[PDB]
Amino acid sequence: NKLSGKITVPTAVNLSPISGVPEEHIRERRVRIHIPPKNAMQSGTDNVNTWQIEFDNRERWENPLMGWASSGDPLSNMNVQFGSPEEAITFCERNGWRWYVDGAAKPKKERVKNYGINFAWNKRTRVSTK
Amino acid sequence: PRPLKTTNPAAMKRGTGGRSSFNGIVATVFGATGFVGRYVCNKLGKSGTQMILPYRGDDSDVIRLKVTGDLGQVLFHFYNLEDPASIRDAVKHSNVVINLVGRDFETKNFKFKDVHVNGAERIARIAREAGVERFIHLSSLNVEANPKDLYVKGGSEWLKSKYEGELRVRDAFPNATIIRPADIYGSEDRFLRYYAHIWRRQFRSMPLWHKGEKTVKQPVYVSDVAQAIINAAKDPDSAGRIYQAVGPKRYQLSELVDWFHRLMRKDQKRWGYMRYDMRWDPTFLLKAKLNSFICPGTPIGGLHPARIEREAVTDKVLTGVPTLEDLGVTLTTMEQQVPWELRPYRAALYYDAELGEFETPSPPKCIEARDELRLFA
Amino acid sequence: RGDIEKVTHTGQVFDKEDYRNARFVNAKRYVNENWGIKLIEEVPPKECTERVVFCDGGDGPLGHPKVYINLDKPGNHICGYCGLRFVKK
Amino acid sequence: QQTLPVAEVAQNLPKKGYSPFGTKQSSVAEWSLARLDDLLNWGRKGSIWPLTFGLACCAVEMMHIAAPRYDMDRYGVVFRASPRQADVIIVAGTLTNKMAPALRKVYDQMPEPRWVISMGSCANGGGYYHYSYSVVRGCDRIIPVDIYVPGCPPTAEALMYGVLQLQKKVKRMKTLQMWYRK
Amino acid sequence: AVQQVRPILSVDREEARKRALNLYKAWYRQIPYIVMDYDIPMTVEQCRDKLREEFVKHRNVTDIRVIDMLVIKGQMELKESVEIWKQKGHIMRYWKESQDPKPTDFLSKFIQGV
Amino acid sequence: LTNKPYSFVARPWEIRKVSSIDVLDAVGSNIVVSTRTNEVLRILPRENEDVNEEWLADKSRFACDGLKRQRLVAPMVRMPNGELQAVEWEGALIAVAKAIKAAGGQIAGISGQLADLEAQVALKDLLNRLGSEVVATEQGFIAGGTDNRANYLLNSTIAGLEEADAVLLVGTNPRYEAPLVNTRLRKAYVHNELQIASIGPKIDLSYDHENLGADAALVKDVCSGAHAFSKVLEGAKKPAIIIGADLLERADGAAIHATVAEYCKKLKKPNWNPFNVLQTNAAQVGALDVGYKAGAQTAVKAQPKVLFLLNADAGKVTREQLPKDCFVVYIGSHGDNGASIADAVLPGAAYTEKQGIYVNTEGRPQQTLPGVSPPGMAREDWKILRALSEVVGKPLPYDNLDELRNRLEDVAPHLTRLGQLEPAGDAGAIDIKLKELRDYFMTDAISRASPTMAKCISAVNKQQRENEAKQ
Ligand SMILES: NC(=O)C1=CN([C@@H]2O[C@H](COP(=O)(O)OP(=O)(O)OC[C@H]3O[C@@H](n4cnc5c(N)ncnc54)[C@H](OP(=O)(O)O)[C@@H]3O)[C@@H](O)[C@H]2O)C=CC1
Ligand code: SF4
Ligand SMILES: [Zn+2]
Repeated sequence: NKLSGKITVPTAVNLSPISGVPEEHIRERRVRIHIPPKNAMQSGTDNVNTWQIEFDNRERWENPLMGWASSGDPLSNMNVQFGSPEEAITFCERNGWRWYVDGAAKPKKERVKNYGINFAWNKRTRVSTK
Repeated sequence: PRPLKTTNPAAMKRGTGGRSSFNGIVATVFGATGFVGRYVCNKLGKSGTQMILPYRGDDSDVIRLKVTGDLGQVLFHFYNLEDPASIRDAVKHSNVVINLVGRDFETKNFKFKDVHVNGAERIARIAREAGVERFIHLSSLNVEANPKDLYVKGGSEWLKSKYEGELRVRDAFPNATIIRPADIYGSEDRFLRYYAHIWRRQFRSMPLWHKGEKTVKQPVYVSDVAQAIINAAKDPDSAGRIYQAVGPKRYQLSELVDWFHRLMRKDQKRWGYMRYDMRWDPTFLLKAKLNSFICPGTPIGGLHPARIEREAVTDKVLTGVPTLEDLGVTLTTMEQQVPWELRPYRAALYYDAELGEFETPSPPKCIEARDELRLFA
Repeated sequence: RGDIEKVTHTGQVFDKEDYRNARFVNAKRYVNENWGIKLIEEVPPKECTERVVFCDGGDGPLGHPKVYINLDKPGNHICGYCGLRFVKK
Repeated sequence: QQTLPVAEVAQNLPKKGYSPFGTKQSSVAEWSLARLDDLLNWGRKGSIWPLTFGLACCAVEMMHIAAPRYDMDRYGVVFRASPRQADVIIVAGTLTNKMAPALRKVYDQMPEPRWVISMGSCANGGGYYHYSYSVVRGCDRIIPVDIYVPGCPPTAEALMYGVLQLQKKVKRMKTLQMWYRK
Repeated sequence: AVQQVRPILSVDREEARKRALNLYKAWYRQIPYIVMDYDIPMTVEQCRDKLREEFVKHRNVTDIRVIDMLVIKGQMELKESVEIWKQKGHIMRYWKESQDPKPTDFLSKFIQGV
Repeated sequence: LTNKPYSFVARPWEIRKVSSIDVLDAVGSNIVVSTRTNEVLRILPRENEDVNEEWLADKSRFACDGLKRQRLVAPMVRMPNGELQAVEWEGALIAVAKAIKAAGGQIAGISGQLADLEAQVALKDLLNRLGSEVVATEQGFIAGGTDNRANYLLNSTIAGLEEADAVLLVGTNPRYEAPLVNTRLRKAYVHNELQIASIGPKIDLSYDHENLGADAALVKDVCSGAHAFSKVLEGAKKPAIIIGADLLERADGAAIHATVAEYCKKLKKPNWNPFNVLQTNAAQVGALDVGYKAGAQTAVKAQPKVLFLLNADAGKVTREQLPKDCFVVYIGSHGDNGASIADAVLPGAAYTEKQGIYVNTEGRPQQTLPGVSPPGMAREDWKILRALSEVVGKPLPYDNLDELRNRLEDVAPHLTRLGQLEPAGDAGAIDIKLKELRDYFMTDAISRASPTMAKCISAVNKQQRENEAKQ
């Protein structure tokens, strides 16, 4: 009548109180699950294969003394990675945050990208130069 | 529509509140190394405010205030009250000035006039020429245009000087805020240190005017006074308004001292507290006179006669004159603050008697309006 | 005092009514006396024959990485690193 | 920025006096109070007693100064263990949150005139651990620092140079001379 | 949406309350000692009042396991206050008296910045 | 090759990336705002090939400097002197609430073109409390046709434009009205033999296009199907007819639209709605989905005692053209000329600084994200209105962004399905601006604010002068 004291409990267990995050952040801040944007002037794409979560910008002023970028907001740099959005949503719930996914993109539609079209007799696609 | 003073976003309020958020307030706090300066400055630093902290003592006396603000939030400016040039320099860039200057006794370099009124007006004139938006002053609550002593003849000069300071400051500054407390109780305070210190006590018999049973006092806690100062400094719509700063519940000095001695464990069996009439005993005055005449610095325990007249004087509030509630300041009562406050001075745990199980000191009891009218008959 | 009046070569003077002036009531506002813009201006533009010259600015491994600068254009050509100036004519 | 005078300027100038106040006092009281301050400062300057707080890594230099290469008791400096008898506190190493109340308590249990030297970057501004969840960013946020000795750690020469700088500060302090004005 | 998983301490919600209320006993019984031992302003009634609110801090905890941990934290903090490992600063921490309650209504927020 | 403005300023490792959307053009291209320490250093395209295509026009790319000059950093109120001195938020809103209450319930609100949908909805709800429904938009539109969603959009699925086979641009120059759309057409012109006619004045589309004239009678004959290119349209399989919103607001153009919709009935091929409308402002479609009127003159004709202007810096309204007593309130970011004619001027945080919803031309709603702390006392637009309402004493219900985003959900569930595009099905001389680059660079307040664009205008003018004088 037991399996080392196993118990039946719901899978979705909110852990906000045990976590230790102040309720102020929990109640005033969202999360923006997404895929990190691809850098425009790069061509390797092995840093946008992961699903990433972060927290909305709060504020930044400048230190009166030295003109730095002062920021009294702790979860500003916070950044975590996941393998798939559903994993992240599962995590985000378990830590009792508010979030809203941001659909990355549909599968790339094949482009023919032929070489011969550069040189055609009738089609407009004849290259002007090489 | 309230106008603005500066349009430089660097010089403009920003941040989330705290030790870094600049509040758009630049203040000089004259007499920052005092009983109330510490409480003001710590509050101002908490806001994230720029301070100039003029000082005449050795900077080591003030170096502790550096802890009250983040980097560059606090500058120490050596000056002297007798050097108008220095004061001009200290206020040029300032946005606000607070005048916490003033002793309780008299000096050899300053008579109550020159330090308490003549200096104040000079500060205000210099401040006004510097074009400083907000000016604040403190004046005891008991202020009377025509002070009359109650027990010792030459002991009302403080009150006269206080009236003179108010009127001339208001003369040389159009709309300053003259807050008015009386007998501020706190840590390292004239009030409680006075009623605790030894010279104040006779053998075991505190002498009180009319046994301290013909006096009404309404002390207020220091931080609540400070918190009022900042809140009225942030607001400019308070400008040109006196404020009678008083606590929640008036009290009778006999109620207080008995409660004090209960808190201090001064009344169990042997320490044997008694209350005299100060008039009956002619020794207390001599203590004050000698103690004044001998001590070069502040007289021991603040025993100088002016303190004695102060305790004698009653606390006359008036309606219409605004108050702390108008300033939106909650007032911690004595019942919350004083026990911890005096905890250091508890003593007298004799071997001969019992301790510990003695009840918590039963609080004192306020005095109502009709009950006051009974007191004064 | 002139210390809090001078224009930093980066181009800053605290406005005449700006509270950040206050920090110098008791300390100097250091401003450097050598402005690189003036100095490099004084240095005359070296000239050569070859279409392409090379500068390291300093000397050996004590200067900036070796850089080749073409001079076929009519005008001057400023070394990217050191700001030395070349002219072929 | 200023710069030292040149050889001929030094030749014109006289002795720089000893008491930093100078010897321009007007009246008898002024001149007398000048000397008494000088004696007081001389006492507090010559004999100074660190508390040896020395939490970490910086502490090793705090020991090398006691070592016989840059001898510090040579200058009149001694490590009294008990804070009641220690006149100066060389806070050295990081100040973690567990330590913050301890440092505060030790500081104010020490009687004044008390001067603090913040040795090392870890104490000066939190040093290399500045963005840590457990460290007091600097030690200025717990206690009033008097002298900052930059370094990680400061070379022993740097530390005791700062000590001498504290001695100079102890030398020029004006307490009696300017009480007279107070 | 159920999972067949290990326990920690309490197997049923009632055992959880049994453990949770045991803690409430230790804390209620301790308060007077801390008022004596720790020289801080707080008085017994206020300490008791806070203890009530601080359990109310999380009333709508539901999972047996979560409530078990909350008790585990409490038993720890109890011992750290029972013995005097903590410091007057640490114990007062529950009041957060350094910062004034920040503005909450929209204008006070609006007029005081984000 | 590198940005002249963003030259030497910062390194990629230091900088921070914030996803966002371009707002200066109705394409609504996706942007990666490259912030470092409260400074928007530059702008980059974010690959969203459904819309953005990964390219990016020069205006969106370079005008970012405009967000650092001519900025409003302090509320201002016009004194008897009239100078609009700086004041604080307390007095400002209190003064505004004073005027609104005592003006006499004759109020209007004209939304600019950089106002996010939240600002529109906050503006409308407040004025419905006050009892004024006069809520116009600067860029006018069809009278009595603003109801079916497909009357003011690109129903042709901007991605699908590249699939277009015969495109008819009636006086609608994409090359300076929607460059990203333009290059999509060129991709068609290069890969699918796109038949591109024109029924407008002279323009150059970077590729051959058949110019059938300019007179607006041509569109009617074509819609009847009496011209050779009309036969081409008939024979095609993906015809597209693109009409520029300017023309739809020119005059008596509702008839032009009606005939155009009439012909599109026959042109419709399954899963493909030909009718196309290149919107220009990024807020117009936002206005339509909330239910504004169109035409700033409409609001003036209402004769309101007070006016509201969500960063409406077009010259279409002038106080001379307004009622003389009309009190004027401006709630925009950049202190442009339109802002110059207000008696109360509330600062606002620009688009990069505020989180808002913009419906692009085709119709998908997209969310900006805030990357930079706003300057001075600047706040969010939807926050300014909310504070003013509660100062007057008619509080709105939405104290948080989500409360407001649910109020939009009430108004349009389609409008909050972010990143998607609900279908709308059935749809219902000629002289135009922006026919040269010189016209293009100076369009909006941010554009004029930017220094680089001003340099660009001068440089092009000088090269033209070289052509005259170097000759
Ligand atoms: N219980 C009270 O004290 C009451 C307070 N007030 C008023 O509030 C103010 C603060 O009270 P409190 O702090 O307790 O009084 P303090 O005796 O503690 O005065 C504090 C400050 O006043 C400075 N001071 C005195 N004389 C001079 C002077 N010639 N030049 C420069 N500074 C001088 C002192 O400077 P330094 O220490 O460096 O010499 C000190 O820093 C006082 O002005 C008082 O009039 C009113 C009602 C009662
Ligand atoms: S400052 Fe340097 S030497 Fe000192 S404790 Fe830190 S790491 Fe060690
Ligand atoms: Zn070189």
